[PDB]
Amino acid sequence: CKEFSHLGKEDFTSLSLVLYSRKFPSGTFEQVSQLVKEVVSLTEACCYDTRTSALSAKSCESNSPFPVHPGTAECCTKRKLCMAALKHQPQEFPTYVEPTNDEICEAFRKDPKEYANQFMWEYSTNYGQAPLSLLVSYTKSYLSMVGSCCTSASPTVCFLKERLQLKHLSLLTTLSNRVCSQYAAYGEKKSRLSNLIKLAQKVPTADLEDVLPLAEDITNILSKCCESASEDCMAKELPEHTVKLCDNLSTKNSKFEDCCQEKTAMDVFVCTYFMPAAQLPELPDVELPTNKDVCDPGNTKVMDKYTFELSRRTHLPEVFLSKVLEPTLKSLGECCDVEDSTTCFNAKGPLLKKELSSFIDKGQELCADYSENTFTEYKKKLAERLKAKLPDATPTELAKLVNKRSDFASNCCSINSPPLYCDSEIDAELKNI
Ligand SMILES: CCCCCCCC/C=C\CCCCCCCC(=O)O
Repeated sequence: CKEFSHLGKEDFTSLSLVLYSRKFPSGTFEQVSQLVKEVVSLTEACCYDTRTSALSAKSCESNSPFPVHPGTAECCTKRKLCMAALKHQPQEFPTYVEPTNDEICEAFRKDPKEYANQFMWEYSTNYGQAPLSLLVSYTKSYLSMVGSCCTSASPTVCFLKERLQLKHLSLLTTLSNRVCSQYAAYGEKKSRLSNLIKLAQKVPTADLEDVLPLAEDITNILSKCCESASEDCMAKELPEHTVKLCDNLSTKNSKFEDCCQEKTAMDVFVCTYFMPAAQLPELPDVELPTNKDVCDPGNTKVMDKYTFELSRRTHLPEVFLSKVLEPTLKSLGECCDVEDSTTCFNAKGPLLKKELSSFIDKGQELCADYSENTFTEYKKKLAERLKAKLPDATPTELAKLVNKRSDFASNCCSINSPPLYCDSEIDAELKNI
């Protein structure tokens, strides 16, 4: 109620559209607009579960106006406020594409309101994991640009200049959506390890000491800035993070040196982000940390050292590594709070080693040749491998397997593969062939 008054009607409604578009990434323009239509109608005539209930209720109605969370129609079976318990899944495959200047201005003069609403909805559903404060700030600035540029002396020049002034906020928002989505999908502890893994893969040359502080720092920034309703801090924190990146890795790797030479902190960050897993020196094998030092609740130095060492020695994608480390380390951890840890470790050790080895072997089998070749060249070697394992396979059957397996590998064998999507795709591929 307090916000509705201080913000007004139209503005409070704008905030809501962005707010609810983030919540229902899969929702349609119509549905989200409809839900917001009545959420305001509520606040207004209540500034009260008389309307709050009418909302949750009219939400289950088969073929309902409102957008639906996965599990809504399910747990609706009725309390009945299970809906608030349901967590929303991010959109990992953004499809937002900015129209041409003409497309923008024609749409804008014809219907200024719906053009801005369609934009706030589509931009927010696509990059809904970026901080609310940032989305609101970018979409308001963007609409202001559209507003002034389409009626300027020369829209073309206006747009060229104004988009340049907005590039920073623009890249910051999509970048923030990407890293915060990964953060929300994994949770703080796994995100931290995930980032430690990726840095290890990008610079196996470095020592644990060069990358750990960085995994720590990015993690601190995300837990602090990924969620803010009015004052964004991603812009305040990320630049100094690139300074740490360069201080520690600028001289440890040629490619990092080049990244660190770019014009802005944003460019340095993006550049390091897109950097793929480099060729690994292939050092000696590393045994699981089956020792009392992993029991330190105060530190994770041991778990971090193992994670780091495993990453710079095992040619496997981070989505795979992060996936198996969690259960593995948790299993080890079960030998901590017992009367005799040594006996527990000596028993669990041989078992975890085989399970890990099996997972790793299968994962490297699923991603074989992807990283070292161009997609096309990958597709070619992949077929040869399949041909050798399936001599009686018709060319059609081989084509289908090549298609399926190359689809999986393009989605889940890259350093920046989608966590949520791959988690389930990996489960399936593991019990394959
Ligand atoms: C989702 C990643 C799974 C990776 C498997 C590596 C081992 C993890 C350790 C313990 C969890 C158990 C899962 C394996 C099934 C066998 C059951 C058993 O532990 O006896």
